[PDB]
Amino acid sequence: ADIQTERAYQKQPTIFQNKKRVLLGETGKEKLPRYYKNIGLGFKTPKEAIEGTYIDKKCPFTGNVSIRGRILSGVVTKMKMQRTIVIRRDYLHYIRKYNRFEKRHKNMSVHLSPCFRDVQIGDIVTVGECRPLSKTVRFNVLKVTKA
Amino acid sequence: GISRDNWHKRRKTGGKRKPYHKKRKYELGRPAANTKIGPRRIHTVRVRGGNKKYRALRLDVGNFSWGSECCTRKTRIIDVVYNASNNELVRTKTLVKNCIVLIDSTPYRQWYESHYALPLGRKKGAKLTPEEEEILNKKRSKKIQKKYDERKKNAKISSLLEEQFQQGKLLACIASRPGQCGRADGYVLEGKELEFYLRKIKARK
Amino acid sequence: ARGPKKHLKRVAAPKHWMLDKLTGVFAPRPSTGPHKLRECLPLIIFLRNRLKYALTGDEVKKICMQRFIKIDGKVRTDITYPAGFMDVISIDKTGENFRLIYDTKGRFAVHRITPEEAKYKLCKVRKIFVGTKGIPHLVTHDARTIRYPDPLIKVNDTIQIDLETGKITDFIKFDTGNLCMVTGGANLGRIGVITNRERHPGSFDVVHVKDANGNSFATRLSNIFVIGKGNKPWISLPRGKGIRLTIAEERDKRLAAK
RNA sequence: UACCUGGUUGAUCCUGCCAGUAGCAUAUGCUUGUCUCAAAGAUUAAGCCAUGCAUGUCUAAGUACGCACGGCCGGUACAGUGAAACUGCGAAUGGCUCAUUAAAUCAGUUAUGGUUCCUUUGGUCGCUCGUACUUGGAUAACUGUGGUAAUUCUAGAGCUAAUACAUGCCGACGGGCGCUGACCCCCUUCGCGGGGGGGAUGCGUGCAUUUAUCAGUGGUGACUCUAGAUAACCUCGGGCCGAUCGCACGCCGGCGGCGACGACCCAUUCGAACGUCUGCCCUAUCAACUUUCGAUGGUAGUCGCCGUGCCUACCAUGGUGACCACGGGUGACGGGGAAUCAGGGUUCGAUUCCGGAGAGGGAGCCUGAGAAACGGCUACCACAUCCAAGGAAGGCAGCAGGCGCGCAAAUUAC
RNA sequence: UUGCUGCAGUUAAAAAGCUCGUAGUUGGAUCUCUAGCGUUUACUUUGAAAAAAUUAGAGUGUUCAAAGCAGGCCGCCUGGAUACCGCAGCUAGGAAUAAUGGAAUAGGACCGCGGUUCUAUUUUGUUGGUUUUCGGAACUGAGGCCAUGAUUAAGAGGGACGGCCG
Repeated sequence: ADIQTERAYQKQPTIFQNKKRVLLGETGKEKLPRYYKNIGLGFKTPKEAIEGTYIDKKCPFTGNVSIRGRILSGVVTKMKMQRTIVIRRDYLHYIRKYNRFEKRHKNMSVHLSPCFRDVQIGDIVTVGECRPLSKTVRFNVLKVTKA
Repeated sequence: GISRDNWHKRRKTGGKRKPYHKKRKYELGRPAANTKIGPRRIHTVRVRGGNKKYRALRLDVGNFSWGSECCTRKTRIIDVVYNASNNELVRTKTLVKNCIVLIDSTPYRQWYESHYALPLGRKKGAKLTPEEEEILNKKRSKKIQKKYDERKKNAKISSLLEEQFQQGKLLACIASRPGQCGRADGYVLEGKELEFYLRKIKARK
Repeated sequence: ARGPKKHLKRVAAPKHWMLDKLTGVFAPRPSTGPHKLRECLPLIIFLRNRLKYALTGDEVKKICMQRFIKIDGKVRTDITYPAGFMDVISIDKTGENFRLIYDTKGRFAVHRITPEEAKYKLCKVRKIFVGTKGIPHLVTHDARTIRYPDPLIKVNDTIQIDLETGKITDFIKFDTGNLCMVTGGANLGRIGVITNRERHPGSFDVVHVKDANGNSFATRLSNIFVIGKGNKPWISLPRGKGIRLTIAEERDKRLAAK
């Protein structure tokens, strides 16, 4: 189906989709009730999340991921994986001997929820810490700001 | 000495990691409970914190829920038909979580008859064996006649379940990990996913 | 290392006990109990070092095993039992009752109380939860779990408990213009009045406290304990009125006394 | 105390190093009256060890028919001290050493809303509707007969205990609450029929466990939180719902106070384990690396105390890199610190506090809350002890002490 | 005599034979708040957090001192302070200095105006069926206003053209 790519059936675990409906409501329309939660630290849940048909267990709005710890930023460098992106973090390390700086970068893999559609390389993204999701992914994309 | 340690893996960058400490106890794993169909054989293993974990080696009977009207019954597991992860376990008859399992239809039908008194999985002409006639066409007081007449409107089972009842066995997805909890519990498939798993089971062969 | 540690080296013990270097290699090692190892006081220290009753370690267990010492109206023979903040130590042999309050410089002071005041204790509620047929529950800083609390008691409020029973007599809300005491950090043992709190979501809440002598300082929410309603305390204070007076007038006071 | 002085020339002014000068550590020489404080087999060999010792333990309160003692009172089950043994707990701390280890260890900072937790300290413990005034079988200790050259080796025979190992009931208990529901009453209806009460007989019921559904007491920055409702489930390798001990004795045949052992589960304390961000020495005569045999990510499971390529299956072709990846070296355990010193710096940190690691080298595991334990076991590899040649028993990088190694380090003490 | 503070490179040892060029470093004037903000940092000042021992340092005649954490008065009055703790991570002020951008085929700001879909769960004493507004969104058909919107043109640099020059 549109949402159905894999071998197993995709569905939000909290949502039940087999209620006894009478014909006046059955033949009228078809729509599954979409589950979403508000992450705490003053982040508005995007409209495409509360309206969309995507199924993702690692989405912070529409999955089983609670955001707690550090909130960082980064610039998108590679969007070449399935629902996860490589972001770069640039900073200046102070050497006290010379009393000068040196620039250094860190590349971290963050999970990008499929709500954030039509997001391009080069723009800045604010990411939130969560429980580990893969070998290297510990951070989840909270909001995008265009370059 | 099965290990679920991180330090035996390569780094993100791709370089090898040299281990500083040899394998610990808390890093141990155990062999997989390849849980077959057959009479109840469950072994227990002592785990961290001195707790117990029920390793079900061969399960026959588990309880499944009919969610659309909310009624759960103990049922004899018939056969494993489809497995999302790997196709080998479908041939070996191995029970794991989120595997599709044909189960017996007896208690749900008996519940439905005792609740509504409308025949399910009955053919046009089977002769009523003398025991069900005092559930289907039983006499009662006018209050209970009216009370049941009210339930007649609601009771309308979906077409997808009818042929399964007529065959006398339901498709059911296991929700309990039988290797860890020590039992094969779950739910009978219904609606969109029933059709998805039907067309997938048909496509497999 | 494997399993839990049983010993504690002398120099590794918390500074507010004031153990000297040469006496030994090990320390008291407060045993598991209501208060944290870092922020408690072994009875061996209180008897031997503070009250000067016992000389050696044997005399302390010779005192305790004769069952002359109660903590919060309950007999404790364990010489390394942790008695912490607001705990009332009772010696009914000599009829002496002590409450463990931190002094100005940030350590447990030998502050005596009347036997009539050794009946209750103040306690800060850590959490509030409900379970099993909804009898709500409360948990406090000294680990006393109490059933059926007053629904006006919220988290970070203070409760006054009668020691003979285990029931709440009265409670103080954590609001602006209330007498508090600091139990952690640089400002440990300073008494003052709340001015405001600055809520930092997903981080530690910081509160501003004004002292009686016009001194204003900040502290983390976790290291605050409400002791009085308005400005009037519900317990006796130490020798000093929790006023952090500086080294200049510390010297002036010391030289004035001479 | 922000310091300089000799040395190239026949003489001069330079660049420049060699030499001098002071401190600090290791060695070593010669010398050595008093007194306090005090490091000390780290460097080389984490090389090898004779011998002795370093982890054991009992209260009034789990088990006392050892005359090993004497004592009542003599028809009083058990006066008491108490060896031995069964049972409980500890032995995972401490001590030693620095081989390993280069985003690893470790340090500062945050997270477990993703997990376990002996113990202590609180809470809970007739909330469950179905022989009890105490149930069953054995085995130590002891006695008696033995084997082997041999060890903290043990077989056979005869008794006997439990807080060991099993089994298992009254009581609270009268009922209430969800369902199923023959019969009875009331109003309207000419009547049909419609609406409102009462019911005996059957079913299940509490907390914990596993799954599915419904509704939204208290809390969070945010729960798929906590609690509540509904249908059920509940492992014979069984989960709670007390067959236990001690001291004091009372009140009108029952009812009781003060403890001690226990106990499913929640909280707490001591932690532990996985993570988050930032930080490390030299090397390009190491420039591309990783992905056949998991490398980076996706879906589903397995395994685990849980989060996760931890592992399996099927897919995608990713992930890191001159901001120095990957590889190699280190006379590298990492910090708190030490020496020196105008200001800046340089060098050291095996070593008493914190964290990590290993007990000759690897590997595998029993018991337990906690070990991949070595003063626990099992195997191999290297060394080596006894021997009747059949077999038996090994682990000092614990304290002494010895051999070796070397320039380099103490007493088989109380 | 390893030079960041702070060294050399015409002849003492030393500037690549020469030019281009990616990464690296450096870079010209100019702009005086309505429970959410303001364009985001670096920088700087303050706050909490940060184990003792060590180091600095207060008190104290160890007989003096290195030390120690004691002690002092005729049952008493005392002390066991205080400071520093790179970097990074949290917190609140400042806005010079240094990066970044806010409107250019105007889908630009600010104001009232037309409609499409859906929904809030107050309302016709309570209760069942239709239609509503209010509360709150994306999409648009127009309109008024902005003193409507582009700083300068480096004795910086590219390019254009003009007459020569070697």
